[PDB]
Amino acid sequence: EVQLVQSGAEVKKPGESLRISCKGSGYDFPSYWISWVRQMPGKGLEWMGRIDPTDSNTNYSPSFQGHVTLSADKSISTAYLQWSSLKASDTAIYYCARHSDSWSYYEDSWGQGTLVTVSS
Amino acid sequence: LKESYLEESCSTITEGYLSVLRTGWYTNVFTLEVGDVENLTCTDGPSLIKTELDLTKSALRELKTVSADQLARVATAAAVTAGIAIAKTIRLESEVNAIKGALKTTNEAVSTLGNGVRVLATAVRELKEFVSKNLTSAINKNKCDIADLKMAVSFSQFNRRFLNVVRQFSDNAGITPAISLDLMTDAELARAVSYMPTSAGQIKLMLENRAMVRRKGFGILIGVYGSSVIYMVQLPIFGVIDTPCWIIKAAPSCSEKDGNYACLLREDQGWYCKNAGSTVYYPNEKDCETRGDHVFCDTAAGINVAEQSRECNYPCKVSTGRHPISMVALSPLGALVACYKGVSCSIGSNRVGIIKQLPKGCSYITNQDADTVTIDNTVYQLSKV
Amino acid sequence: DIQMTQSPSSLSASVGDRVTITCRASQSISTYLNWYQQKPGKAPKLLIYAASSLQSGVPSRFSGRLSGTDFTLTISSLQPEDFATYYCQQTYSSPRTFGQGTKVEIK
Ligand SMILES: *[C@@H]1O[C@H](CO)[C@@H](O[C@@H]2O[C@H](CO)[C@@H](O[C@@H]3O[C@H](CO[C@H]4O[C@H](CO)[C@@H](O)[C@H](O)[C@@H]4O)[C@@H](O)[C@H](O[C@H]4O[C@H](CO)[C@@H](O)[C@H](O)[C@@H]4O)[C@@H]3O)[C@H](O)[C@H]2NC(C)=O)[C@H](O)[C@H]1NC(C)=O
Ligand SMILES: *[C@@H]1O[C@H](CO)[C@@H](O)[C@H](O)[C@H]1NC(C)=O
Repeated sequence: EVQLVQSGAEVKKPGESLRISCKGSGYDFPSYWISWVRQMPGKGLEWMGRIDPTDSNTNYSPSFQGHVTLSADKSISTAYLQWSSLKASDTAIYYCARHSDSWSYYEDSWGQGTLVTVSS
Repeated sequence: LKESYLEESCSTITEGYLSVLRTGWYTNVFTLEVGDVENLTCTDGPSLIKTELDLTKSALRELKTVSADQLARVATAAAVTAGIAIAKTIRLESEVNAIKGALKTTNEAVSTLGNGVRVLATAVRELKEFVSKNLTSAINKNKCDIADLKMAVSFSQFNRRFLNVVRQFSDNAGITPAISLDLMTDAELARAVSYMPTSAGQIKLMLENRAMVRRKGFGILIGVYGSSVIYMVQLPIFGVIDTPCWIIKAAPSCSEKDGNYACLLREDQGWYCKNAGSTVYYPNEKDCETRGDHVFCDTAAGINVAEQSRECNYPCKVSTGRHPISMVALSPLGALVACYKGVSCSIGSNRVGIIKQLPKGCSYITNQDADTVTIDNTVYQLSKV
Repeated sequence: DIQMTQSPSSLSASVGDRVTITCRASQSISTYLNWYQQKPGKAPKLLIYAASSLQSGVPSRFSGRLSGTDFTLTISSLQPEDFATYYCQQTYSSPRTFGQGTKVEIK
């Protein structure tokens, strides 16, 4: 049973940088690929980034490019996400989600979800 | 990975890659058995078990119709042709019965067809065992309103693989683009990979890149025989590994002469792979992909050459066209662009908006200096390894 | 980018009533497609992958159908435990995108 948990960074002032981590446990890190996703309240989910299994593609969404530095770490089975410049619109809930085998690329075994707010 | 930006022409060369080639295929046939369910029938009004039973009974008929339509008188056509040939060989009744008899007492039999192939056969019988043992005993005088919600849940959980296989095979005219988890489970795939004739190094490499192995394969439906489903699925074979190999990414080398453009575009772009015996050349971009420090090419679309890589046919395949063209050569550890053509080209960063606006002239870059390159509001992504 | 349009935005239906949700893709994506279910204040759980299959631990009333570049989810029988929002996502290659979302209410 793969279990995903989050890290804590609740309030971050505008013009600063935010960083959270999703500590994967149970499974092994370098077998299948891992990704992030986010949801601001009152809207639908939008995709942010991903790390293809061993390609290390580390691709990002075209719109939010030049702003994120998604990176993995094989040491203690941890993945971090770091933001460059926080604005007054990026308040959302941030989910860390795994991917799966086979051909249809179905995301399963999601995370608990953490709220991140921007304020003065 | 050591990317060498060639200092005397606008076409770089690289080295340090270790190559893996698709040298063959490994056939694998299955005998997924539904179990006798046509006898059972419930007429008590709508219920829970009735819906699942009707779903299974309709899926069987749909698969029969799909197989009847199937018999017609990501990968190259060689794979599908070989699969069709092996399916035609398997289809005949004598060896169908031979396989059925072989898979009667055990669940592992390395049989052989009329020709010479490895058709290692594995049988799954969870659904048949369930239907034969528990469902028939539980149903009593055609009473489907049984308070065993646990039994209904067990039926729903058990018939899932067969329903998924039927739907997947019906939705793609009998051939699936790739091997889903339902076609072969994890342990079955591991055993099948470990049982085929390859060295321990290749076995470990496949046990690692299970994802690529499952993405390069496919499956074909053979047909319905009575109350069973028979299909075949192939696994790609990586026979030769640990060979040095290189890629040439060439771009036109145009020098402006106040109106006249003098470009230089070699036509030898691709991956060159010197295995034991000769050097092979794959022209299409889809043949090879980059897996970290390795590269995965298929030998079914290779060309043979003997002596090259001097940058100088024999004066080297090189053109001298006068009509320039603008795009981005996304090499694994860099990017080379020759966008003159009265256009705008610049450099992007992962933290800063606009830095080091790109001038023209077949520019130069050391990877990390940029992560995206823009040519007239066009987005190009650098693979950050 | 592969835009997705979802329709209808929100609908209400009684228990034991067939419900259809249609997702449309801008360009052909063959059969690479997933659906999702998200109850309020919880992480989404996978429902259907490959537009026709059925992931484990899911009741057998969630069936999907493909027709070229059009996809459809059809709940066989609505139940009181089925109040959530359903999304559809493509996985053709890098990158992936979601839909706007459809809300289902019961009477
Ligand atoms: C549960 O389900 C199973 C199958 O999953 C049923 O088993 C089959 O039952 C059918 C019943 O119709 C059997 O069919 C019978 O086969 C015979 C003719 O086919 C045989 O041909 C030669 C014989 O020379 C054999 O080599 C060959 O294998 C075939 O068995 C005949 O015995 C029957 O036809 C006669 O009776 C029927 C009456 O229904 C008349 O209409 C015909 O005109 C004729 O007089 C019949 O067709 C079949 O063989 C069984 N299969 C197996 C594998 O055993 C179970 O019966 C079913 N259980 C219940 C309770 O329904
Ligand atoms: C099926 O019957 C066997 C034999 O009694 C029993 O051990 C098993 O628990 C049953 N399975 C289910 C799913 O009810």
